[PDB]
Amino acid sequence: ELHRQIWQIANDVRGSVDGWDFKQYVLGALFYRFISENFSSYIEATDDIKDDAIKTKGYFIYPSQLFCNVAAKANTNDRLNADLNSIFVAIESSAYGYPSEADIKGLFADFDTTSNRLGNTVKDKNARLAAVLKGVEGLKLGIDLFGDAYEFLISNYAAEFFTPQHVSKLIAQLAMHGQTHVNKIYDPAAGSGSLLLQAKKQFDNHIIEEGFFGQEINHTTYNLARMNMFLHNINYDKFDIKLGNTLTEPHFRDEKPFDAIVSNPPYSVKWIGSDDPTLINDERFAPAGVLAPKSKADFAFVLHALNYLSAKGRAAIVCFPGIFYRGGAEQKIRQYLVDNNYVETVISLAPNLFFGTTIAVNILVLSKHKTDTNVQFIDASELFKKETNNNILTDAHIEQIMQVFASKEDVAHLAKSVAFETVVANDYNLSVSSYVEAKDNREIIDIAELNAELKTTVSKIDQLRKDIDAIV
Amino acid sequence: SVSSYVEAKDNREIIDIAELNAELKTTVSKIDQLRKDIDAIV
Amino acid sequence: GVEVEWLPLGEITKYEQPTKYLVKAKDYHDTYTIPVLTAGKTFILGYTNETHGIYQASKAPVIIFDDFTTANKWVDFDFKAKSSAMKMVTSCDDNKTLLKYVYYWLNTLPSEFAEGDHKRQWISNYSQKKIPIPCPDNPEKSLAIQSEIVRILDKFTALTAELTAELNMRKKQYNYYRDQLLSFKEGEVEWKTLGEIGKWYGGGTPSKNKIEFWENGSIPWISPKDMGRTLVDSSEDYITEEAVLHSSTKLIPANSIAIVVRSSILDKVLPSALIKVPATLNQDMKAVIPHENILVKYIYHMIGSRGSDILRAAKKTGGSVASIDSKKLFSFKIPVPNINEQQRIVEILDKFDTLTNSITEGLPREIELRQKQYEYYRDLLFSF
Amino acid sequence: DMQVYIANLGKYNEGELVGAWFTFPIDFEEVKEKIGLNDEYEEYAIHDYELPFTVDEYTSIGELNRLWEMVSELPEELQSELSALLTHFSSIEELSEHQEDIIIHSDCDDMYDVARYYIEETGALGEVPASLQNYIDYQAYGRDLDLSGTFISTNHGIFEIVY
Repeated sequence: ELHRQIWQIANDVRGSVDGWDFKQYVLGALFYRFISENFSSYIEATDDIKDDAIKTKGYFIYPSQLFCNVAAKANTNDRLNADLNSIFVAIESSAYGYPSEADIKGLFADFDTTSNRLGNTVKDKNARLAAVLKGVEGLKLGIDLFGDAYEFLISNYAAEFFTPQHVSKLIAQLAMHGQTHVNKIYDPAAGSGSLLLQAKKQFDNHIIEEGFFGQEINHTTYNLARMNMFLHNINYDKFDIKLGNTLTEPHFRDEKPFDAIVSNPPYSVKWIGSDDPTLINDERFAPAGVLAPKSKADFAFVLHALNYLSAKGRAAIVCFPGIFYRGGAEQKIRQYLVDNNYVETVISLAPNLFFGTTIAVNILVLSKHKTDTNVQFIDASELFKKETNNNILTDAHIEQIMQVFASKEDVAHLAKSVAFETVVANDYNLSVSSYVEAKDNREIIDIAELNAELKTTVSKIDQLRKDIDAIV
Repeated sequence: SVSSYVEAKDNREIIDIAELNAELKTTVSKIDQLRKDIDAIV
Repeated sequence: GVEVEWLPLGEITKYEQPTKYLVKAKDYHDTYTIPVLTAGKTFILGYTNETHGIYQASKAPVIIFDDFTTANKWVDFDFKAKSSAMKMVTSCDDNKTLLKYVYYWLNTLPSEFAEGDHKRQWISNYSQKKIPIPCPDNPEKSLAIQSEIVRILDKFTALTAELTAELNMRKKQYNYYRDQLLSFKEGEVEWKTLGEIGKWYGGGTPSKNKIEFWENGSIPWISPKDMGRTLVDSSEDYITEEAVLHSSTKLIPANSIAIVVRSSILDKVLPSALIKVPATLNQDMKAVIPHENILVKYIYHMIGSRGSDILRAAKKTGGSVASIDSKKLFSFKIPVPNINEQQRIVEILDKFDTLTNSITEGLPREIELRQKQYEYYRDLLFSF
Repeated sequence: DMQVYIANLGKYNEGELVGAWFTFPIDFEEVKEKIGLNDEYEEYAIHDYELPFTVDEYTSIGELNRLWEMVSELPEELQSELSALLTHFSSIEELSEHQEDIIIHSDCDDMYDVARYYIEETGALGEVPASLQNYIDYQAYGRDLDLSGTFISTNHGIFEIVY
């Protein structure tokens, strides 16, 4: 109802062009809006929405450490947005240098790659700034996901991974259990880490320890995902995200052997080996024996995931369901995963419950916290896989999924644990057990027989009188 | 252009073929029904 | 029925793939001979059998449709192609198998074999194991005692095929007979223009956010997906009796008829049902009550009878989901006789299509009961 | 086509460089009369090859004829695209396991054609109404098959490694 209003504003600001350049508008304006809320509220103690040279950067170096900027003492959202026909042109690419560089300290570069100083026209440009940032200046509350429009501007084509929040809630409540520990938290191959937002801004007063060292390919996606959490007070003083490819650069390799991680491995994650560098003889693919091929290198990531692992803290990943064990090219891989219980449990899901897949995935939960027994504790449905307007708090199931994941709850029409030797007795079910007993009816011979007999005997005289009436 | 839109794919057939097929398949059905009644072995 | 063993599936089976088919043609006209049999039904029409390597010659193999479905089963009856997904199944040992036996024996387990869900090939599943086989009565008396029941079940499958056949024959015959007879009526029957017989209605759309006016009550809310049936007194949806405060609908008596104006016509014949309770409906469709000059069954079947032409009457009125107007749905002269002449001929008409059509006292219902008893007796039988 | 420059380990620095090209089948005594000997037996210095695959620097000549017989065993369109097919696999007997499991598409040339083939002419869904005729997202269907199926884009067509 309020998000209906915010939703309609999100619809209408899309007129008349898409959020590739409106990325810059929304992020810069909402960023300095957050500054004029928070940073200026630090220096309210009642004076200025129209902020002026009252910052005292000698003493305002503390948010230049903590908010990692003195952004614009003289170049505010009020001190840049007034008129038509001024001097000069250039206010959106280069020379807001003192917040963009901001080397002292904890700088986290490529921080302000949206709008600094240039610049195309005189005040078509700067009056575009004036009028549009003034029409955005008054977009009031009507604050946790106050960039819901930004959660829809990144979802503009999404109405490939753009964080389905029900799946994200499922991973975060399935990060449970065995979680009040250190560190909190690691994420490899993150992307749009708002799954980390409902994983930690939900757990903010619960436990908050360490930075979220995601790693994605697309640099604009990287930067928007970095500032995305920071939009709604998730601190980026030191809690940050690294850039690169995750196998050529699995930094930090030293810090540390992690305990609790999550991820969504996407597609477009394949790579060619096998291996030409010394990743042929690395710490993770020499335990694999055979190595990740040119296309199905998704299976490298779990090999990466055990590389960053401890026994107590458990790790939730997902893969699209091209894993039964994928032949002898991956069997020993699977066998390595059932050399011990390196993999602990698996969970299936329902198609779609995503953005247009329409396939399920396979959740793989990995800890070296063994019983030992093979786990097939899966449930396809339900998992009411329609939309996000029914069963919105719980799915009536996240407590039930939580209980099955808790301790070995072996409920029919749902799969249960099998023997550790059963998966090597069988040819590595993933997952065929159990899929119990749908649509098996049985009726009475007399009831199905006499009723048919009666309705036929109706039909015979109907046929005869029809032939009577078939006469002209 | 509702005018004219003239009347494609209109077909009709003759009575006697249909009704003779009708009566012969009913006889086949009836002998199969009494045969099924024989097959009703409990 | 003593010496019965499970046997592996691909044991006696010569399973194979289709060979190099060049079936990628553009026209398959009936002057050509061999069926280009694909998934779904077992018949797209003829093709040239000469110099295309079509197999066609064992007079009883079977197949598996589909890749990713594994449920569509057909006996390769006479002389058939290898059209593009026909993964071929016959036997190695042709002394025991009698594979209409195993054509049945697939669907003896529909609970693990005949369920097509995702994009997965199932070579191990149909290849390996198992099937209860009366081996070691192999081959001699096993095929003999199973020949008894396979004669019975082939007559039951024949029953299914012929009842569908005579259903189609009866429907086609009677639909010819509807308008061969009962047309051109003389004389002289009044050429009453449409809708003038009684004040037909429009409907009215509620608010679905009115939770009181959407869940409770017992007025059957009628949708065009509730339509397509015949004589729907009450629909599936049970909208509120107080919903008439905020629905703008029309209250109907027990002798109303319904009509749609969206989403399926402009292409086909219009659905119609006899609505018989006080029920309500939106602007997606309309309703007719007649008035006193009539018979409401005669009005109903005057709609259904002239359906092939009252589709044409107000035909396009937009190429959208939006379809046939009210205008020339009000503006066509139909023969409407006097009240002494409706009841006899519409009684014969009602009598015939309540012989044929849905559901109880209906041939397809009978077909479905025989389908149920067929599958039940197959379960009953191969419990040896 | 498929010929090797193999001689000799005697004068290891490619001294006594003899023996130009050897098409298959290749014999010990044939190459031995081609080269003489290096006073002992240290020969078949693999240094150059016209082969459609990857061979090793010390592969014995019987193994070379074995590889060639496996090549000649395979159909020629697969012999043309051994380089692409061996990317998924690792050896040839491995390829000879699933040599029945290759779907060939000269007819289909991109993923769009694969989707249109498996939908339209295969009839994987049956009804194509004229109201629904355009309205089959071949692009997303090809994306989903690319997620599921192992596909290889080649010159002569598209090869689907189905299991």
